[PDB]
Amino acid sequence: RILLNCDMGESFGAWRMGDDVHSMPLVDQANLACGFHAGDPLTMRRAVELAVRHGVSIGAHPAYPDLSGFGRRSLACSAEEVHAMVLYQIGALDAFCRSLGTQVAYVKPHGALYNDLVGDDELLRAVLDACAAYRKGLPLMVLALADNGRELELADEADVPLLFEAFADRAYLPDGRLAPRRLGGAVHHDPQRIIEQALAIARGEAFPDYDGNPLRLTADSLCVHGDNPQSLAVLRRLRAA
Amino acid sequence: RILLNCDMGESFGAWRMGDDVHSMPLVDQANLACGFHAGDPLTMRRAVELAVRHGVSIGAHPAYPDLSGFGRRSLACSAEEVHAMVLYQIGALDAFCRSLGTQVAYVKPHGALYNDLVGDDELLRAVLDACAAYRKGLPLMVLALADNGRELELADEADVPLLFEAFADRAYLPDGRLAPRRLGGAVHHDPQRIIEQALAIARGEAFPDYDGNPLRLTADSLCVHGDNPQSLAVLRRLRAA
Amino acid sequence: RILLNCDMGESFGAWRMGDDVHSMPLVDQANLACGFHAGDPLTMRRAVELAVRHGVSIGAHPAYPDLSGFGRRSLACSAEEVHAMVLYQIGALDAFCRSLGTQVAYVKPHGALYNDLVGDDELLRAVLDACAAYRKGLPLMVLALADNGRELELADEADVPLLFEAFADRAYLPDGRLAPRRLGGAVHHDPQRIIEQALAIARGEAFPDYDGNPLRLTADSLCVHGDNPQSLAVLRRLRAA
Amino acid sequence: RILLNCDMGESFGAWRMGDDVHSMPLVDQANLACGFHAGDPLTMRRAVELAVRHGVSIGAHPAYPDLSGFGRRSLACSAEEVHAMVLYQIGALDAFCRSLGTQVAYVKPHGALYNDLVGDDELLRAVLDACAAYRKGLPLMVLALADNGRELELADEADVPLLFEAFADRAYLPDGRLAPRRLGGAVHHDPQRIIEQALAIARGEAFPDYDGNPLRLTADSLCVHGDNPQSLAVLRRLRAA
Repeated sequence: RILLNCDMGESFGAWRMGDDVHSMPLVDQANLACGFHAGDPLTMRRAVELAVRHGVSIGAHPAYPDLSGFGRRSLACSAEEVHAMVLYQIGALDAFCRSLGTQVAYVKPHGALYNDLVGDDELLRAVLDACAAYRKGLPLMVLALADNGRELELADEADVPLLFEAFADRAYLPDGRLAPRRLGGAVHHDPQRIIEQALAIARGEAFPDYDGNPLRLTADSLCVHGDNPQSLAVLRRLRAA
Repeated sequence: RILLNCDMGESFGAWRMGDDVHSMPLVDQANLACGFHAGDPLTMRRAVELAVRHGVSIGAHPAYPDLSGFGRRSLACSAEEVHAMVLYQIGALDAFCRSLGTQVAYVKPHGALYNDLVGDDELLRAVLDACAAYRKGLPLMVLALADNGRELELADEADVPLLFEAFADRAYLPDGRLAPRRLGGAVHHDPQRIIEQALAIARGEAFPDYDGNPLRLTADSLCVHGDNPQSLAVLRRLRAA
Repeated sequence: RILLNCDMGESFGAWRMGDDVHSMPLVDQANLACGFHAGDPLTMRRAVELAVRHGVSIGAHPAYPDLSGFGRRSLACSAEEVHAMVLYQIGALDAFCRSLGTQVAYVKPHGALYNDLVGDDELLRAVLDACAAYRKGLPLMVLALADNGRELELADEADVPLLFEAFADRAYLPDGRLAPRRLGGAVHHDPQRIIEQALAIARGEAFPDYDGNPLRLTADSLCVHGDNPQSLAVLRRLRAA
Repeated sequence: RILLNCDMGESFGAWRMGDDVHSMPLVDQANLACGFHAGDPLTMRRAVELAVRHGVSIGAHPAYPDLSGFGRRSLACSAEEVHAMVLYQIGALDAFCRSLGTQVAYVKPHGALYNDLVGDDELLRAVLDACAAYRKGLPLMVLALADNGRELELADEADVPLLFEAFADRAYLPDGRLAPRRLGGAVHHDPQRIIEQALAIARGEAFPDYDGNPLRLTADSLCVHGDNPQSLAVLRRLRAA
C-alpha cells in the first residue's frame, strides 16, 4: 500500500549525513540531494549507485542554495529563480541516473522550499512547470492535507502528476502543516510515537497532532528521516505491514 | 572553414561578465558556464535562450568548484571527483537546452581544468569518460598542438570525438601550451596582433609565439574571449573569411 | 551637515561591481562587503586601501550568506545565526582595516538583512549585540523613519550608537519603508529625481514617495548606490551643499 | 614538555565533524576552522566557547576556499590571494575569541595549504606576513623536519615566532614530508602504532616512516586528528607523560 520515502545522499565533501547504507534497503523511494543544500557530485554518484543496487526509486530532492543552513531556511527567491534552480538540480542528478541505466522518477523539494510550496501558489506553479519542462509524466511530491484541492488544481493546469506525502517523525499543526523546526517537539524522538503516527497514516486513522488533538490523513508516500537517529533505529517498521 | 568559439554565460547573480548579447551573433559556438566557476541557474537559462535565438551551437563549459577564482586556479582533484563534477555540470546545462528544444553539442572544460588536461592523462581519461557516459557522440574540445597523438589515442579508447581548439587572443609558449595568466603578455590586448594570430591559424601559417618565434597550428575551432575587451571590439573578424 | 554613504567593495573574484575608484573620492562613508554577498578577501583588501587612500570612513557591510542573490533575498535565520555571521564579517573586514592603520567605524547591514531589521526586533537585538560584542562605541546604521522610537529604545538597551540613514535613489512607501526591489520604480533612474530627493532629505523637506505623495525625513547619512549607473553619473551632487 | 594539538570546530551547518566535546579536554591547543574548509560562524562561536571552557589555547586554522574538498586539495592561488584569505580568517575567528575575553594564540594552516608551505617559499612568506600584519608575536605552526633552516630564516625576516609540529597519526615519507592522503597507509589506524610514534617524537627517538625505516624528529607540538576515530579512542595518551 503506502510507500516509504527518505531523504538521502545528503553527505557533502568529508561530512557525513544520515546512514544511507542502512536506510536504503528499507525504503521504496530515495529523495537524493542535488548540491544546493547537500550532495556534492561524488556523493550524488554514490547515492545513485546505492539506490540502483537496492532497486529503490530515485527522486530529485532540490533545495534553495543554502549549504550552511542545510536548505531548511526560507529564501525569498523569485518564481523565475526557483524554476531554474529546480531544473538545474533535476538535470544534474539525472546525469548520474542515466549513466547507471535509470532515471529520476519523481521530484521532492527539500527543506524550506517544500514547506513554502504549501502556502505559495506562484512558487508551486514554478516548481510544477520545472517538472513538466524536464519530462512529461515526472511527478511532484507534495504535503498531504485534509483537502488537497489547491494542489490538484495547479497540478492539473501544468499536467504534472502529484504524490501526496505524509510524515512519520514530524509533529503536525492543527491546520495540516508541519510544526516548524525552530520550535521544540517538531521532530518525534519517541520511537513508539513514530510507529503509531506512521500506522495511523497507513490506515487512514486519526493520530495526535502537536497539541495531542486528533488529525486524519491519507497519503501515497510516508517520509522517515535518516537525520533523526531514533527514526533510524526504528526503521524496521517496514515489516509492520 | 574554422569555427569561432567564445566563453559565455559567465555572469553570476548580480555580477555581469563579458557581453554575451554582442558576442553571441558573431560566433558559431557558445561555451556556457555550469555554475562551478560562474553561471548560476538563471544566467544559464538566459545564455541558452540567447544561443538558441541566434542559431549557435551550445557547449558545456565545466570547471573546478572555485567561484572566487573564476575556475582559473588548478585544484588537485581525484579523477573520480573530476568525472562526477563534469557529469553534474553537463546534465545541469542540458536541462535548460532540452526545455528549449536543443541539446549540449560538445564539452569545453574551463580555466585551469582545460589546461590541466594537456599534461594529465588520468584527468583527460576521466573527462573523456564523463562525456561518453552522458551521450554517445558528444565531442570534447581540447588544445590543438603540433602533435595531438596522446589525445587522439585516449579519445579513441573512450570512443569520444575530439575538437581541436586554438586561441586568437592568448600567447603561446614554444612547447605548444598557452602562456599562464599569472604572467604579463599572456593575453593579447593589441587588436591587430589578435587578428593576425587568428588568420595565421585559419590558414595553417606560422605566427609569433610568446617570444616572437614562429609556431604553426591548424585547428577545428578558434577561441575569442568576451572577457577581453579588445578581443570584443575586434570580434568582427568573422567578416574576415 | 549630512554624510554621503555608498555600498562598495562588492566585486567578487573576476567579477566587477560598481565603480569604486570613481565613487570613493565623492563620499564620506564606504560600506564594504565582507564576503557573504560579495567582497572576497582580495577585493576587501583593495576596497580598504582605496578608502584609506581617500580619507573615507569604513563601515562593515554584512549580509546573509547568499552570493548568487547578492544578499538581497531574505533568509529565515535564527538570531543566534545572525549574531554570529555579523560578528564574523566585522572581524574579517577589521583585519584589513588594522593592517592599514585604521578600523571599522560603523556597521551597515546589506540587502534583505537591512530591511528585515526594520520589522524584526529579535534580529535587530541580535545585530545590535554583535556590534557591542565587537567594540564599545561601534555604531549601527539603520533606516531613518518619521518615528525611530523602536530603534532608539533597543539601541539604548544594547548601548550601541545609531546612525539614521536615508536613500537618494530608492522610492519610499507611504509607511516609511523602501519599495521592494521586486517591483518596478523601486530604484530612481531619473537623475533629477535623485538630486531632488537627496536635497529634500538634506533640508528636512517633503519629497514624493512611491505614489507621488509627500514624505518627510531627516537623516544623519544619505545612501547613493554605485550599482545604479545614473546615481553614479549624478554623484557630483556632493558639490550641491 | 610537548603540547597536544587537534583540528576542531570543523563541523559545518547541519553536518558534524570530529567529536570536539571529547577531544577538547584532552588537548593543549585547538586549531579552529575559519569558514573556508569548514566552521560556519555559529560552529566557530561554539568551538571557541568549548575551548574557553576547558582552558585550551586557540589557534586559527585557515584554509583554501574549498568546502566540498575540506581544504585538502591544493589550489594554485597567488601569494596575494593567500595573504588576504589568511588575514580574513584570522580576523573572523578572533572576533569570537575577543567576545569571550581571549584571543587567537597562534596560526596553523589546514589541509593542502599547510603542506604547500613546506615546499613554497613565496606562500610561506605570504602566510608569515599575514601573521605579522595581524598581531606582533602571533606564532605560525609549521611542519617539523630534521632541518628547519629554511623556515627559521623566513620567519626571522618576517619576525614571526615558529611552532614546530609533528604528527602522531600520519605516516612520514623518508624526506620528512607527510604521506599524501591520496594513497593508502597515509593515516595510522593502528592505535598502538599511533601511541608509539607519538612517544618516539615526545622523546626525540626514531620511529618507523612509511616504509618502516627509521626517522627522527623533535617538535614543540604534536597533532592528533579527531577526524580519525582510532586516534580519538586512543587520545588518553595525554596520561602517557
